[PDB]
Amino acid sequence: MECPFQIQVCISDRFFAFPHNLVEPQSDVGNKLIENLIVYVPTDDDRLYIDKKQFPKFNSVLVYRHEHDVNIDSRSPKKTASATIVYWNPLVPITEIGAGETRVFSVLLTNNLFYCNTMIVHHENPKCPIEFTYPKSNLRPIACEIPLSHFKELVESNDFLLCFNLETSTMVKILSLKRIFCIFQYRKQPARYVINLPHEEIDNLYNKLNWERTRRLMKGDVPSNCATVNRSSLKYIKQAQSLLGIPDYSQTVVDFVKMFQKIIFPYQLVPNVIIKLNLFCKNDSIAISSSGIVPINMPDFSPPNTFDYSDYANRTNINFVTQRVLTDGGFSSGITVTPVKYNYYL
Amino acid sequence: DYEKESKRRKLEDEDFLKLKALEFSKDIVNEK
Amino acid sequence: GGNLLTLERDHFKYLFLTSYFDLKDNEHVPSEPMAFIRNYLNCTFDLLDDAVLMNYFNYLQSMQLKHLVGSTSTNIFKFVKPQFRFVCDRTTVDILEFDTRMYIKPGTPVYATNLFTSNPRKMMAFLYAEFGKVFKNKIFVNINNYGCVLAGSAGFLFDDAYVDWNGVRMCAAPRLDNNMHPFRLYLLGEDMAKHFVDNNILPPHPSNAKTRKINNSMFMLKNFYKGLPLFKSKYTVVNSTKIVTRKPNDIFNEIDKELNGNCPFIKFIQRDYIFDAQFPPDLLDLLNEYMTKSSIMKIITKFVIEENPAMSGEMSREIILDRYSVDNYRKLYIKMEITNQFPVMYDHESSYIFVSKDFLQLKGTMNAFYAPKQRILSILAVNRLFGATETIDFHPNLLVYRQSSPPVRLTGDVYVVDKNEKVFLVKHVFSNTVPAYLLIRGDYESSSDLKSLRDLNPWVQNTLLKLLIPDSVQ
Amino acid sequence: ELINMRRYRNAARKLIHHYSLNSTSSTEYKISDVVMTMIFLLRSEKYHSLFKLLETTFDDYTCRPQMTQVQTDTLLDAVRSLLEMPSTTIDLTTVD
Repeated sequence: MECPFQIQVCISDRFFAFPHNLVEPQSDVGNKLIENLIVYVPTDDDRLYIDKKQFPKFNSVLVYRHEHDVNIDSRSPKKTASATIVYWNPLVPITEIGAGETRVFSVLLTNNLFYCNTMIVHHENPKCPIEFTYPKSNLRPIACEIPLSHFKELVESNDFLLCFNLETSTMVKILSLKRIFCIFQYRKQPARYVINLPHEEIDNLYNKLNWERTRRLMKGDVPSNCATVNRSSLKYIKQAQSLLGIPDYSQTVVDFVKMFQKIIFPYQLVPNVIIKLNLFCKNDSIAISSSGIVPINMPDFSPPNTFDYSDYANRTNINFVTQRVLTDGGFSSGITVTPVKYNYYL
Repeated sequence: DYEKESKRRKLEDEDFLKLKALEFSKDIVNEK
Repeated sequence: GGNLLTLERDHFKYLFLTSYFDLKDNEHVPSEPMAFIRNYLNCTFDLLDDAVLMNYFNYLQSMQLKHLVGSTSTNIFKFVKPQFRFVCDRTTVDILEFDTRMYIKPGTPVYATNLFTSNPRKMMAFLYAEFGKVFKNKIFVNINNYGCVLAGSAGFLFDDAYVDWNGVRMCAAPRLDNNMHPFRLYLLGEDMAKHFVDNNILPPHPSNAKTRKINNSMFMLKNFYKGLPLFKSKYTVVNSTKIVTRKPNDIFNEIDKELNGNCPFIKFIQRDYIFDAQFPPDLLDLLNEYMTKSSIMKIITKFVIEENPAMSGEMSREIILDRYSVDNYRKLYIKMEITNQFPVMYDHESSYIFVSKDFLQLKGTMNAFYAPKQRILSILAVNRLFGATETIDFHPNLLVYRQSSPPVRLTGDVYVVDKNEKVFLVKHVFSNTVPAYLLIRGDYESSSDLKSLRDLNPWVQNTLLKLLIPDSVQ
Repeated sequence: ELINMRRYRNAARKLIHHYSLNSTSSTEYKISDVVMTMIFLLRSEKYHSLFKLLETTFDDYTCRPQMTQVQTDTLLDAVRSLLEMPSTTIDLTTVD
């Protein structure tokens, strides 16, 4: 994982297509420009989207499918000073370094590249793709492993069905998903989409995406308010909808959350939807004036010892109140009384 | 004197150009 | 020239009041320390005794000011240096809304300086020069019109004078609160802190600014500043009284007695600076005559009853409870003056309601109160509970299924909750026009169409969400 | 320490479940168990009320002891905490 010091990494959302303009020859200590350029790609499929004529500078171009090697460690990559090398969305540890610089243009930031250098090309005003499910439209399925085929449809059409062969390893599925998600975030309007895979695998993919975005943020990428939603949270949202939400809105999750955003501030308390949407890691909110949310907390933290609970925590008081309510209501059981103890400060 | 705004606007316009240049992949003639 | 201006110990509290908070008026405070205070604020140290600075800093450390750092040099008053520390713990699970400012790696230390400006773009050049002096690599470099951060764990960024680093962003309908020159430097990363510690630097003043006055229209300094809004109260006191306690039971009992006696309601002013530091009594006595526009105020009333001789004919005086300290309460009476001032209220008087011993409050909500006698579960429309000395959990049992033959006809709006289990929500208003809804369960029918649940004030909807849906999953 | 608190806890739990709740469990109980249970009750200050109640019956075993309402409440709390069965009726018949 300890990245070699010759690697330069550029990360951007718009790298789903090959960035021909950015590829340039490198010079070794020999101070001679090297024109024999060699490129690597994940699978043979990507070879069909690399023009040999988009590199006027370079004399000769050779393409290969990046197939993982075992005889060479990443600590000491093999050096071939006779040809420049440029990687594209690599999914396994890099093992071959060309003369001088060696750029790696990728849309995914795994662990293998984390400790390398970085130049993130962040993005402005991303669109959030809309996830839904059919249970009335002309579903337009898309070959996830080769999204570049259906670029025009993705630009134009609205509904889309993520589809994966069973051959694809987890990493390639992740890469294709990230490609399509970047395509959406660049789209002019939000696009609807679904996945034809078992739910557990979808959760694994979304965990992978969340950690990828975490690494991107830890390297200084601009935050994106667009993100996936946990399936359990989805079930909670569906229950809330069935309770009161009649239709199926496009961004019904955002609808709930904003419908309670309207009330977060004036009553000074968290809407329970947010609480259930989330041990510890307790969430809060702010106003321009100094005040917390959950207890109306001060900007420091939960106070250690503010006032005694003598009149409440004593078993006598709780028992008396329990007996009073039980006698008044006619119950025999099923009623629990708890002292008001979660009183940080009024 | 300032910064950011130039970079942000350039990035946004380049993003629009990229989404348009996707459609550039259509060809007009074959040679083989 | 003139002898260096000094200050006694008894005026340290005056300096604290004038500096730590943001106060405009100065008429009431005495003039003799006022001259020294004015010179102090303008940062003209050459006319100020240094021993006064050191003693004041020691006195400030004595009161245990929360989140305060310092060294043993007067330079900490004359050069842009960290004075306050915070530990940020952001968790971006909000999803709904965006932090306009940069992402910060959790676990990073945060230092707050006393540099204040109004056009941060101008400061950016010099501050970036300093930052570049610190570091030699130019990777990840994030820059905008308000700061530069590297690796999400170091650099500097600008924000309002007092901000929350809890991980709260600027969500929750960020209501307007009028401000003055607010922009202040914040340092991220121990490295930048240390670099600023051991160079004693200043921003480049305008070349025309030969004046020793460091504060300029471009930027200013306020040593040990917090900017918390503050103003001089002008109450016409009649009868006061103090109470020292911590058990809230006595507070609630006093409130209930006073409410029952004459007045329709009282103002509960809960001050914001109470937990800042373990203040000495003299400082509290001084502050007893000032209020903060950004404190927390609540209006408290009872379930009014009808015609009763125990009625105050004319609304002449109203009561206030200053929480002027951690365990101290100040009770006051004042003539109702229109010119009076109180901390601004967010909404249009979401007044609170006082709970007697008749009925309890449901856990996890500020409105759901259950009446044991009539076994009626109720949700308050707009008003919210206060004074719940004890709490009762929720069970399906409370929804006692009434058995009627034939079904009971109902008037007014009716909402279906669990048609399978015959759970209905009905509008109900006490004669006091305290709107609420009753969550009854049994055999009932309306005389009109049953309106949809999705047309309620979202407060009611959140209460319903917490109530109906089982919470067995976590 | 010199006392196997866990084992004596288990023995006291079993014996009290055997006598009070009279659960289906029915095995031979030896003087070892009662000695362990009494030691367990004496050790725990919370259970000093139960310990005193048991000790009182040594001399006269023919009467219900006289207590106060608060004493009864505390005794019920101690027994319930020991048995870890809040969902049961142990009001007075159990104690008798």
